[PDB]
Amino acid sequence: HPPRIAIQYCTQCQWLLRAAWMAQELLSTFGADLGEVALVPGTGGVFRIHYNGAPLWDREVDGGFPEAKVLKQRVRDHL
Amino acid sequence: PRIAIQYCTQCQWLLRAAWMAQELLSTFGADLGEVALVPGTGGVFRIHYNGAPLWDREVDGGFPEAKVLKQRVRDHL
Amino acid sequence: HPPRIAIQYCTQCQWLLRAAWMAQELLSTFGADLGEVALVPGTGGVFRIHYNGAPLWDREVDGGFPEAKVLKQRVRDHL
Amino acid sequence: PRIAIQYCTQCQWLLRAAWMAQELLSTFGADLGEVALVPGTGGVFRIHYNGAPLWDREVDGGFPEAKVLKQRVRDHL
Repeated sequence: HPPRIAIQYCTQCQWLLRAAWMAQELLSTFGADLGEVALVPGTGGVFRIHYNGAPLWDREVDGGFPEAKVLKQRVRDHL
Repeated sequence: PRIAIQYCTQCQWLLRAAWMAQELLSTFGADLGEVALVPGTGGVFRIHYNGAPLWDREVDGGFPEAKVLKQRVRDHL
Repeated sequence: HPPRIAIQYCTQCQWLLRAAWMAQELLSTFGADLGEVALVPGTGGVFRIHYNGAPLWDREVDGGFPEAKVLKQRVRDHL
Repeated sequence: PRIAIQYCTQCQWLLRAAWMAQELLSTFGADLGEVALVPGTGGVFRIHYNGAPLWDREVDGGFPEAKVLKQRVRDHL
């Protein structure tokens, strides 16, 4: 089963742009190796990325937002 | 409510797929559960609303205008 | 001199997303054959695309917005 | 006010360049004259504000955070 990557972002914070950018960085790099990348509207200060439910990134844990380079490496780890 | 956009990967339709995804999320925001970008094969470009068909290059022909896409989604909320 | 493509869009209409999408479609297709693609904030109902100042597209003339396929062909005409 | 973002074409940095462009235009809107996406060569990623340097991978190191980019632009308005 190809992996489902989910990017949950705070809607009111206007983090849609950065979420959509990262989604494209992953899909342009991994292409069909990924089942999909979902952009999921979320609440206050939220910004999390999961790989089949497994934690990949969370602003609350890693702090701030992921650099494209790091995000790609972390997904590579799981893929 | 899950919106899914399946696009032909080799056709480099990711760009237009992610554009549409943002047009929907920026417009409907949290009224949408999510918008999934789903890599696909040759000439594919489909959009589903909870599994229901909203757009298909083969049926509707071509690609949707942001205005049309928004209206169809709005019609299903 | 590489060509300057300018995309002027109505700011309050929220047409930035479509302008930025088209800019990427052109730069991903023509790459360095283009000097640049500028996103230019504009006023009410405006959406125009120029190629070195020359008209390429204008909502007021062509009506509506350009399909990626058409925009690419029109730029190809000039390039 | 002209903001220019020059990026390495072959590095496929167009995506991050266009992302930043939108972050600036969606934030500052008409206060900006324009944001130009300028194809470049090997490892280049520079951002100028009317010719003045705002960012350079070689100087600042890496790529800017949306928050940092917005602050520097804000500082020059």
